[PDB]
Amino acid sequence: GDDRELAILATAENLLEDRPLADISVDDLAKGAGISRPTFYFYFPSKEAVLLTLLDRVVNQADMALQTLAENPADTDRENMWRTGINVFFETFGSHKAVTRAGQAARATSVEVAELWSTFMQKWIAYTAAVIDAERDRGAAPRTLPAHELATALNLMNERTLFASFAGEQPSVPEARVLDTLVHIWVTSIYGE
Amino acid sequence: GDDRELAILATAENLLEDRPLADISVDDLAKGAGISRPTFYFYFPSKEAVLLTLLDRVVNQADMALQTLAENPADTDRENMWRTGINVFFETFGSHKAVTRAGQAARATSVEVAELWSTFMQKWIAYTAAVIDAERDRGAAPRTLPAHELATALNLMNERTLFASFAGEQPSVPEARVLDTLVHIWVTSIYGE
Ligand SMILES: Nc1ccccc1Nc1ccc2c(c1)OCO2
Ligand SMILES: Nc1ccccc1Nc1ccc2c(c1)OCO2
Repeated sequence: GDDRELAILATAENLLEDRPLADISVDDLAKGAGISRPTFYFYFPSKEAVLLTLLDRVVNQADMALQTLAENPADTDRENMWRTGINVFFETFGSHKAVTRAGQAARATSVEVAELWSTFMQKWIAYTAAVIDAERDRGAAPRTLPAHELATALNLMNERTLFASFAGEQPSVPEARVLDTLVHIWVTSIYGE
Repeated sequence: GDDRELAILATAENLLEDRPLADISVDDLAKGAGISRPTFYFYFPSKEAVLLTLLDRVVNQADMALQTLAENPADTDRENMWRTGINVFFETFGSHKAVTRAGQAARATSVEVAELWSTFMQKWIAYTAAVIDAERDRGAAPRTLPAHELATALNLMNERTLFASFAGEQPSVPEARVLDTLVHIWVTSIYGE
């Protein structure tokens, strides 16, 4: 049943908080989920497919929250609008730091994980660019850089900066400061002449 | 002699243009350098030490060029000053795309490579922050974000964006557009109120 599959995923996420995926065996996942190794292979072909599934759930959680925001504009200024949107990624991925860090490392080694991340980044960049274009059309932002190129760089900044903060990398922006830092750069670069 | 060592490094850089380091054997490096496998081990303990040495030369090339710029201000406006500096990284790493891509992937697997990159990033962020602080002290830039946090995010943006462009990743900014894109974001976020 789905319960055994969910047990595997819950075990994987918890074990990923203490060691990398290269330090997790299929027997570890089976044992923590209360199943045998052959039973595990009925639900997943590999431990990498387990991570892929975990990462897919996290990215779709962030995507669905962003869609929710897009359909219900909040009644605030332009700065808070961008902050509320960037915060979706801050909170969703910040609530799944182990899966986030694991998925970032797997991008090099897994074509499926690299394609998953690329597909969602393309979608989020396209939406960012559409909002910038709307702001220009209504006269609220100046026509400076091509909107899509600007949106690409800003989203890549968020990816790199958020993930450095969550991993505690050196250098990084402190996690308590990263939202204000990113919002400042987005707002000045989108609305500055 | 150094000639054999330089032959190994030249062979490694050329072979890294067609396949990753995990597809390069020590016998490949020895053969292309005109030496035997035991002779190779006299100069390097592993193929990863060869990449580490290649990456060290590239990062020191960029660092030394930036130092040169810092000691000889160019007589231009503020925008061109930032552009000339960002261009150091664009041109140095863009001239060594295979070593750059290899070194980025090795950051996950090599503590020495991760420490090398972290040390130089900290240095470049500190210098960026010092320039921002000077611009504020002279009244040319507003006192908005903490200069060091702003400098951290902007340098992480450049790292991620430049390397996506050089690797041809999807999404990325076209290489012919990435300098203008980065300069716009730096200048608006440093001087915008
Ligand atoms: N302005 C706005 C309007 C409606 C929904 C979200 C936003 N902000 C937003 C959007 C997409 C984003 C992002 C922020 O950061 C990454 O992608
Ligand atoms: N304004 C300025 C003055 C003197 C030298 C360089 C710059 N620009 C600069 C500096 C450091 C950088 C950078 C640009 O990008 C990465 O690190």
